[PDB]
Amino acid sequence: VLSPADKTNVKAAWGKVGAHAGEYGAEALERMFLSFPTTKTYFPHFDLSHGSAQVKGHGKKVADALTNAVAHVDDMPNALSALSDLHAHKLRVDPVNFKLLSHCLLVTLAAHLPAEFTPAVHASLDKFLASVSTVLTSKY
Amino acid sequence: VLSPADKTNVKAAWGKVGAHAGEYGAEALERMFLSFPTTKTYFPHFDLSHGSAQVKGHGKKVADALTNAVAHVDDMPNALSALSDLHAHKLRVDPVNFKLLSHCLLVTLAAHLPAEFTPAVHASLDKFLASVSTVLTSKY
Amino acid sequence: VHLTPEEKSAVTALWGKVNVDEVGGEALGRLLVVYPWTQRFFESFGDLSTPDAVMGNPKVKAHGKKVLGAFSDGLAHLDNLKGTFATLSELHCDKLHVDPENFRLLGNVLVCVLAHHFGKEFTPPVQAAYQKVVAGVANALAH
Amino acid sequence: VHLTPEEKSAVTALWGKVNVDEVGGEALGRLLVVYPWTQRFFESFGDLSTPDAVMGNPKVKAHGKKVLGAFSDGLAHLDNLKGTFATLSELHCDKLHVDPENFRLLGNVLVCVLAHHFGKEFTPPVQAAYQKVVAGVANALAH
Ligand SMILES: O=N[O-]
Ligand SMILES: O=N[O-]
Repeated sequence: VLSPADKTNVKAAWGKVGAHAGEYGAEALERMFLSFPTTKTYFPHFDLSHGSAQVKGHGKKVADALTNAVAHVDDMPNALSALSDLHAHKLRVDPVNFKLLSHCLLVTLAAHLPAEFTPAVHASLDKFLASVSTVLTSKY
Repeated sequence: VLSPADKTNVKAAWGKVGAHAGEYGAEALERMFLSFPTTKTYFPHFDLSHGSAQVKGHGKKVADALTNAVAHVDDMPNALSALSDLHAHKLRVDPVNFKLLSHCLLVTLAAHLPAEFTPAVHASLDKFLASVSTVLTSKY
Repeated sequence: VHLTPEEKSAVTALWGKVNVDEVGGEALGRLLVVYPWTQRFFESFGDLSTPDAVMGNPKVKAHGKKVLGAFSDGLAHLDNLKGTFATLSELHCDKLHVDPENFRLLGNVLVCVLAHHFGKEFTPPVQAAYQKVVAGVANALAH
Repeated sequence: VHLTPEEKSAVTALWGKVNVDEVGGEALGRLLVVYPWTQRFFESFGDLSTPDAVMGNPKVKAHGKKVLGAFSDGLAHLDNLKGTFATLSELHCDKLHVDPENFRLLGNVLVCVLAHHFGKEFTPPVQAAYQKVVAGVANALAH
């Protein structure tokens, strides 16, 4: 459940990220792979080294999916249906891994938006990421 | 997300529980308090000893709330709104505790429905309890 | 796992009654059914496209035996789980890369299987002692 | 917490730059804001009805100092966290009855606060070393 305040906070913050969306997504992934090495086993076929074009490429897809969910915050289940099907059914992603990636995305934003990452904005983004994660794990 | 199969499984199982609903709720609570003693701190004003009228009384309320959610499985958010408001806002229940109580409710059912608690029914009840828990933690 | 004498009593008494050929396979089987992501570490085991499939699947039962085998060990060495499970730790952690939360899940499924098999005999106090055991075992594996 | 020399290097260098009077209060404050159930162990601290309230609240800042105080300790005794945090364990566990998951949350909030303060300096490798530390500290507290 996202409040009208959360929704504006998340929009604001994504507004501030602007065109760095893809880049921050990639950085979030690298943070995840380094801090939580078990996550890497879902990407055996990626090169996960720093500067990897595949990681960069993937961070852009992840950031686009997040923006699509912000853009349709009121109907995320529908917006994210294909993706939740991919993650639960085909990929078999452990739900715990969503918490880890969510955390790294918050860390990334904190590291890049000193003014924007207030306690209230932190809380709103955490809720948004949790809602996205809920949708993405809803199809088991 | 509950499937048509899950929904019938949960109805079936609750059908089998029948009028023991209250009693099983109380037993689930006792299991929770004994196995996970940190949960007790939310009930400082209850006597939590075996046979406690307050535990019995509370198990009936918990079982009724669950039946109400089964009875309105398709609109749980609305059905459970007052309860999610109580648990998140006033009571400040740690979301982790929902997993613990859900587990004890499954244990209780397993202990009382040998024929009914098949692997498929287990999975369906686990999903139902998780959905209930999601609603009950949705208002932070 | 700091079991009291009565906690040890409850765990031991019930455990002698356990069919070690079947319970392990039931627990592992239920894990893969209830928590489907877990199937990802077991795609080599064959047909897992249904409960009946998973449940009635020989590689599942087979492996469950070992799992339960390992658990019985830990039951003998309650006062030293870290040492007991030192080998298995570096397997699921360093070799298989399984998240620790999943050990907690297996333990809880096991508990549900014990409840299923023993019914009324699996009392709240008996359950509480067994939660201590699976928690200790999960932690030792996580180390 | 088995830190490599480079992990220790990264943790130590950054930590000397930390304002120990403020970061602790920021971390605890953010915990109570982002994860509101946690306010339940702190109802004695006063006005928590808003972020600005929590953030600009003296009992919060005060306590955060100790918390961060305790964390700096663990940073000195990386090779023995269990012994270091033996006293604090039996407090949050036996006296306060806080769930271990909440230690993980505080650690992650701390990490977000470090990222906030250090920006680009809080690199992915630096973050990874700090996750090892907060994990070790959380586990020691859970014991
Ligand atoms: O990395 N998320 O696909
Ligand atoms: O015990 N659930 O209120």
